[PDB]
Amino acid sequence: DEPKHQIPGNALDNWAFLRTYAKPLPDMIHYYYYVYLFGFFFVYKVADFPEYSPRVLVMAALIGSLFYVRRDWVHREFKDSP
Amino acid sequence: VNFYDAPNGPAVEQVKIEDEWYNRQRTEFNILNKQPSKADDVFIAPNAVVCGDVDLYQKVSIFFGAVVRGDLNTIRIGENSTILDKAVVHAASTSPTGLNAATIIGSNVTVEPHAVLRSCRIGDNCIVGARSVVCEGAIMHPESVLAPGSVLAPGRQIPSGELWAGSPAKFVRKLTYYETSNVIRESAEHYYDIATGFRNETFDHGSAWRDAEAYRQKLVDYKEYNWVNYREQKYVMRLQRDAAELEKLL
Amino acid sequence: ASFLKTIVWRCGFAIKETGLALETLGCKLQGNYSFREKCSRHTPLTQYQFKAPSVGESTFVAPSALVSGDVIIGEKSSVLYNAVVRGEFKSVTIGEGSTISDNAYVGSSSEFSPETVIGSNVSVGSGAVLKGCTVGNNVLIGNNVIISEKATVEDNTILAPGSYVPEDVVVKSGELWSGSPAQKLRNLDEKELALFNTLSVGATELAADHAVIMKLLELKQKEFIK
Amino acid sequence: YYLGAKGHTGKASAYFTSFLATKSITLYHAYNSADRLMGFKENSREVVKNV
Amino acid sequence: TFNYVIPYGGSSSYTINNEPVKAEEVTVDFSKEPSASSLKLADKSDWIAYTFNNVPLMATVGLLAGAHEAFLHYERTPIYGKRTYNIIKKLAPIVINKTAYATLLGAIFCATDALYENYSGKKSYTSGMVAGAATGAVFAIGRPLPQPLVWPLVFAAAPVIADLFGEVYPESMKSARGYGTPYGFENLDDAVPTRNPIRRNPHHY
Amino acid sequence: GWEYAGTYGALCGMVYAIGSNVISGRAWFRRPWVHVTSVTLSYLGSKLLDEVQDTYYLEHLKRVERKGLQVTEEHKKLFS
Amino acid sequence: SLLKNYPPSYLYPFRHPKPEGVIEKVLFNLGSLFRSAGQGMDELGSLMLGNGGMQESVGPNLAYAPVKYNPAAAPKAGIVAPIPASAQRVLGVKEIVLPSKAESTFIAPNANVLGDVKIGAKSSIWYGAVLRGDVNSIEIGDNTNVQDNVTIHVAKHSIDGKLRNTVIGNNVTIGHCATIHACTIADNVIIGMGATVLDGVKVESGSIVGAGSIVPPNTVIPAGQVWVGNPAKFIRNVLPEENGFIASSANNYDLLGQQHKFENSKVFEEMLVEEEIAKDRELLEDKNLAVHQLYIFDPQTQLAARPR
Ligand SMILES: CCCCCCCCCCCCCCCCCC(=O)OC[C@H](COP(=O)([O-])OCC(O)COP(=O)([O-])OC[C@@H](COC(=O)CCCCCCCCCCCCCCCCC)OC(=O)CCCCCCCCCCCCCCCCC)OC(=O)CCCCCCCCCCCCCCCCC
Ligand SMILES: CCCCCCCCCCCCCCCCCC(=O)OC[C@H](COP(=O)([O-])OCC(O)COP(=O)([O-])OC[C@@H](COC(=O)CCCCCCCCCCCCCCCCC)OC(=O)CCCCCCCCCCCCCCCCC)OC(=O)CCCCCCCCCCCCCCCCC
Ligand SMILES: CCCCCCCCCCCCCCCCCC(=O)OC[C@H](COP(=O)([O-])OCC(O)COP(=O)([O-])OC[C@@H](COC(=O)CCCCCCCCCCCCCCCCC)OC(=O)CCCCCCCCCCCCCCCCC)OC(=O)CCCCCCCCCCCCCCCCC
Ligand SMILES: CCCCCCCCCCCCCCCCCC(=O)O[C@@H](COC(=O)CCCCCCCCCCCCCCC)COP(=O)(O)OCC[N+](C)(C)C
Ligand SMILES: CCCCCCCCCCCCCCCCCCCC(=O)O[C@H](COC(=O)CCCCCCCCCCCCCC)COP(=O)(O)OCCN
Repeated sequence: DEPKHQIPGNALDNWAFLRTYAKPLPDMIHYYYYVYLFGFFFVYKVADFPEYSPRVLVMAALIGSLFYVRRDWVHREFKDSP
Repeated sequence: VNFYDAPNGPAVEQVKIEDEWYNRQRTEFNILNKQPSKADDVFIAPNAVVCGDVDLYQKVSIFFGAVVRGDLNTIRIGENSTILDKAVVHAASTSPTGLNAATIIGSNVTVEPHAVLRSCRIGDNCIVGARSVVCEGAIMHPESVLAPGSVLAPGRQIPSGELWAGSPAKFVRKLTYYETSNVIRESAEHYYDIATGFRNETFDHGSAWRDAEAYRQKLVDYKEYNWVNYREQKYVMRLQRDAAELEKLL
Repeated sequence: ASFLKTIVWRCGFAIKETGLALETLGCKLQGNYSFREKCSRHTPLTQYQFKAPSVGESTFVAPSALVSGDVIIGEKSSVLYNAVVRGEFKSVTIGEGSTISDNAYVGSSSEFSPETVIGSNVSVGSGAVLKGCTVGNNVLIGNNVIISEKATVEDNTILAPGSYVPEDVVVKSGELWSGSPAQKLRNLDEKELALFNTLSVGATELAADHAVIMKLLELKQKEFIK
Repeated sequence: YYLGAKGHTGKASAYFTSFLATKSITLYHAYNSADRLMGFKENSREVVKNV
Repeated sequence: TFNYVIPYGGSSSYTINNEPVKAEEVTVDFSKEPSASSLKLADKSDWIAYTFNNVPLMATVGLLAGAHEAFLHYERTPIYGKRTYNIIKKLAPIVINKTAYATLLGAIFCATDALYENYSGKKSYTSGMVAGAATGAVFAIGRPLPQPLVWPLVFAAAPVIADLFGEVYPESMKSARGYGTPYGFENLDDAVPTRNPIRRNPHHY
Repeated sequence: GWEYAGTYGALCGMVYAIGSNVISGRAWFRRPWVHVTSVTLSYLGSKLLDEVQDTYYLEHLKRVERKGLQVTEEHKKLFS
Repeated sequence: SLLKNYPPSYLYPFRHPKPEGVIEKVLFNLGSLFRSAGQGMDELGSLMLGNGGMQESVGPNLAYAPVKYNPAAAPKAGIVAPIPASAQRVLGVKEIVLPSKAESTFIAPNANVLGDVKIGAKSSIWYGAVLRGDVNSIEIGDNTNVQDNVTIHVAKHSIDGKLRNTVIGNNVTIGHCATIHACTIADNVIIGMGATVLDGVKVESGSIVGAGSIVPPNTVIPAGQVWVGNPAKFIRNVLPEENGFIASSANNYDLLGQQHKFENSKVFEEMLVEEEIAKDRELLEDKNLAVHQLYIFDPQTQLAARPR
């Protein structure tokens, strides 16, 4: 026997939390199609954007990073409900 | 006699042992659908015989006189495991215990000369002594040693970190930390060095084929040598066998 | 020195390897593929680098036997069929009149093995495993006896079949030993004491007959080759 | 020949490869000579040889 | 120096100065000067005008983030099953709230920056740090204990990075050329150019 | 250019032969013919790479002189 | 087969037919020069290599090997055969005893069977087994399996008249690495792996001798008993199902011997052809190859069987 890390939580509760990731998985082409199209149009529009201060650009990048939701997070938490 | 459903086909010409004028034994050869697999650094002695579904991992050494027959079931020899002289490793079709009957040998396992292993699980860093018999379904757990002249009866177990001896093998002493950590691995490394040496002075096609080539050339010069399309003959023999099997009434 | 001998061996081996490769290339150009033959490449007297088995004139070494490394075999000794005598790592010495029987292993190939010494009129049984041990004159070893490293067998002794000799265990003269832990059973009676030389000479006679037959086999092979 | 013998067709591969490479290099040389005649490339030997 | 007796490096006389000498005889520039739109947006005189000019960036970023999340939800909803609830009623709050909160954070940042620069009267690191600190404080109003500290620090650190590598870095290394003679060392005998290298034209995309 | 290119190439041919033997599980001395071939081809290749580098160095010097870089005779000596 | 235009090198990989084109003839002569130069370089290298020169030769076939015939002691199990006349004027032996085996018997090329050995049909002598009948006869019955590295030995009867021949009955299994000296084994007996059976031992039918057990000399193991130990002692009686195991082991090793005999008995040219069969089987595993669109290949021999 060896000293081991204590695992917080009950075994069955943690397994139940992990089982909430087993949901119908959409194929990634649907996201990719829209991202490609809107990205092409976006790159066309960017050349017309006004020149922004570097400070504002960095703050916008920080806000976007904070606001970005990982695709797995929506996967676990999605409910087909109002 | 002739296996007509053999993977490479039936044998067009079969020669009797009386008619052989030289030893034609192959150190690695295929028994029907079962093919032995070997790594680049695996040493098989010229005397040694390896047949059947035997998988040889990297740094496996098969020394002189050892027979590893993988005809009934699968044999796996782990990394840096050495089968020493005249030691037989064989596999049973079924095991008495009811578990898998394959002969699985772990890493850094030294099987000392004339030791017989049949359908046993040998754990990593184990030593089987000289003239030690491990029977079907017997499992040696890792870091265990069987003393020379000892028998593990079918379905028996040797626990880890223990030295076992006797014809009804019994516990003798607990192996020390230094032993299990170093010496068992070191023996396999030493025999790997010996086998590496033997490999380094081995030619790819040693000059023993010249003697048979002399006879073949003499036959060619005297016009008795015959050119046989074995592929076509195999095809024709299989066709004839199928036609006859259709014709038969009983 | 040893380094000079190693360099000489490497140079000669490179030359021989290149010569064999060129011969194989010539065979490939001619369309002959006999070099691909997987036949028994076993040699009864193999050498490891410059260490080669020294062998006597009256000795019989079986074709299936393997005498490997620097093994000195004295006159009127016999290594019988499928017997493995390994002396690469440490040398092995066999005395006059000594017999190594079928399927017997005598070697000094473990890392810490002492040099194996076998005395005169010593018969090793069929199946016995001898590793790094000293055996004295006129000793009868059983069929399946295991003798471990550094163990010593004194003169005029018989080891019963199946006995295992632990290391640093001295088997004393005029005695009979047996058991997985070898222990003295009885003192040898006079008849067994006299029997040793008769056994050795009978083995020598049998070896001479086998040598005649082996020569017959070699002539039959010569007829095919030439 | 060396590559085709690995596929048991040495002679045909040898002739095909010879014809192929010879045709390509001959066209390269002819293009260079035509450029020399057109005056694009150096032509002192050409003008001397054929006035 | 490479010795243990006298100090390493060297010193330059402050009294002695070296006359500037041109890196090349004729200077051709492929770097375009700032546009009037860039100077307009950078102008922080009127804090309301500065805020309203620079918020469209923040609103855009919030709209992309909300669109990403809303599409992740939409992709999951089943077309084959008819749904009792209205999908856009579910999805519109996502995008609208993300965009609004992003715009609010960017507005606090820009307004505090302009107000501090006007009150201080100087362009400094401190304006960006204070605007970021306020924005990160607004980010962590009701959040658990580490976050009241970490978000003001991160949001303040971001303008420091922007100032350090967007303004100080370019201005520190304007003189260094890479061709001809080293900027400090013109006495050394290196090949002197008639014209500077033009590795690319002024861009127009 | 480099004055030690050929020696380097021969040593690197040795590197090829020995490494190829070691990767395949063979000892360094195995397949002796590969050693000679590797050494000779690697030496020739290292030389050829050096002349190629020198030639394009000189082409760049000609181009920059045409463009207006006032290279001196000593600077012209730097490019062989 | 479907096609008859296959290249001759493809049809005869072991030895290409005589060169017919000029280029082929030149290649043949160049190969001859290369062969001679390579042999010369081989000998020069062998000089440096020292005593032995790492020379290699073909080994004799000892699976069917003779022993000197004794006019006093006539052969009992094996047959006696004359030897070639030239060997007669060299060696001087008139006749030599040869082993006697049935056609169904499988003897491994590694195994050494010598002299007075009679082996029955469907019996198998496996790899490394040494069967010496130089002094006295050895008899092995039908469906009897002498496994790997087994040594069977005999001695002379001597003044007492004690029978020192080795008689092994039918359906007998001798385990790997077992040593059997001049003993008698009855039918349907399993000898364990590593077991030593000494002189005078009679093992009755239906018995099992345990692995690594030395049965003492002149000991009778009675029928239907299991004996194990260094001084082999009785432990239990054979269970009724264990008898069916004894028979099943004998039959399974008969099938095993048939397979191994089939593999070993192929000639070289057939073995090399089969190696090429395996190789182009591996190359033809890709089913998107152009040739697969052309033809369907026979599975056992990858020859074009029918067009696709
Ligand atoms: C209707 C269609 C739906 C889409 C709508 C939009 C359609 C597109 C329109 C136009 C698209 C072009 C512009 C969009 C952005 C370009 C990205 C893209 O297209 O790639 C294809 C991408 C899919 O590609 P993929 O290969 O399948 O996914 C790879 C991932 O592994 C995906 O797997 P994952 O999601 O499971 O894993 C995500 C992972 C992936 O990693 C990333 O996201 C990398 C993003 C890093 C920044 C990207 C470079 C930023 C430079 C911006 C340049 C402009 C400003 C210039 C100056 C800025 C200086 C930095 O990141 C994370 O783990 C989560 C954190 C996210 C940011 C991580 C950085 C955190 C820093 C904050 C520190 C604070 C913490 C302190 C406390 C910590 C305590 C210890 O599609 C999109 O994601 C587009 C979604 C649009 C939402 C973006 C929202 C803001 C956009 C602008 C802000 C820029 C910041 C970027 C945020 C994250 C963007 C991914
Ligand atoms: C560094 C900075 C970086 C900057 C840029 C770097 C540059 C980048 C590029 C550089 C790339 C370098 C790295 C790649 C290296 C290339 C790879 C490589 O090493 O070879 C791979 C390749 C791999 O061979 P492998 O591993 O066995 O696999 C092929 C299989 O066999 C497959 O079997 P196969 O069916 O395909 O068989 C075809 C082939 C493959 O077959 C073989 O390879 C089997 C072996 C060939 C026969 C043995 C060669 C006999 C001469 C070898 C000398 C070794 C000396 C050592 C022992 C000393 C003995 C006294 O057969 C051939 O050898 C074709 C060549 C024909 C020549 C055959 C020999 C002619 C007779 C000798 C001519 C002259 C004799 C004078 C003196 C002779 C005694 C010293 O090696 C060869 O194919 C060898 C071809 C040449 C044989 C050596 C001939 C040398 C001439 C004798 C030495 C005289 C002095 C040399 C100067 C004067 C020249 C005349
Ligand atoms: C002309 C007359 C002749 C005179 C002689 C003059 C000839 C000149 C030199 C020729 C000598 C032959 C060169 C050796 C060839 C084979 C070397 C080798 O296989 O390595 C291990 C090999 C022994 O390994 P092994 O037990 O036989 O088993 C290897 C198995 O294949 C795989 O075993 P494993 O699967 O268990 O892998 C376990 C692995 C654990 O896994 C790892 O750690 C992998 C890590 C990735 C690589 C390591 C990254 C760091 C390496 C730093 C370089 C070391 C030098 C540091 C000096 C700073 C240089 C800037 O541990 C190791 O393998 C050993 C760890 C330390 C060795 C790492 C150094 C190897 C660098 C690359 C080797 C060259 C391969 C060329 C390929 C040729 C065509 C195939 O050699 C050694 O005994 C020690 C390495 C000797 C290093 C010399 C190689 C030169 C590299 C320096 C770069 C400088 C540029 C090259 C210029 C060279 C002079 C012109
Ligand atoms: C030394 C100069 C003269 C060399 C003589 C050759 C000149 C003949 C004209 C050129 C023909 C091709 C040259 C041979 C190169 C490779 C040929 C080849 O692959 O060799 C063998 C097999 O491949 C090999 O063995 C590898 C050999 C590699 C090269 C080794 C020879 C090196 C010298 C030859 C080339 C030197 C230059 C040729 C003239 C410029 C071919 O097998 P097969 O197709 O079955 O033909 C043999 C005919 N038959 C079996 C029926 C007898
Ligand atoms: C990679 C650098 C990122 C900084 C990491 C610091 C630790 C992160 C913690 C987050 C805290 C927010 C960031 C604050 C760092 C700035 C240092 C404060 C010093 C300070 O207040 O002076 C200002 C100038 O320093 C400045 O603002 C410019 C100094 C540049 C920061 C230090 C650069 C080296 C630090 C690297 C440490 C190791 C790297 C590992 C992160 C004012 O100046 P003023 O002009 O406004 O005068 C005032 C007239 N009103």
